[PDB]
Amino acid sequence: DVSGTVCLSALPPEATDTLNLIASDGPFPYSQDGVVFQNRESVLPTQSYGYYHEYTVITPGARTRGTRRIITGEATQEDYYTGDHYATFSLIDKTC
Repeated sequence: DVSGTVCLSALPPEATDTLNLIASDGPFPYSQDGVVFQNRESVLPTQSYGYYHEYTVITPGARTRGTRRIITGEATQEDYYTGDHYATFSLIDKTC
């Protein structure tokens, strides 16, 4: 399931950074940025492998990549945020 919608302004500022980098094809901070998201628990709508790509949203103070990600879908109209490494997602509204 997708847990409603979230304004980009309501996300950490690092989420804006991630979206800017997604649009410019990098530079990405982590080697895994851009990898296909498998959606292996079917939390997001079912799509063929390659539909979804994942990108780290840097967590300040973290040692690892932390649990924040943006998952992109079709074109630039279907970006999801997860704060909990894929347990839940919300559709991002980049206009607010």
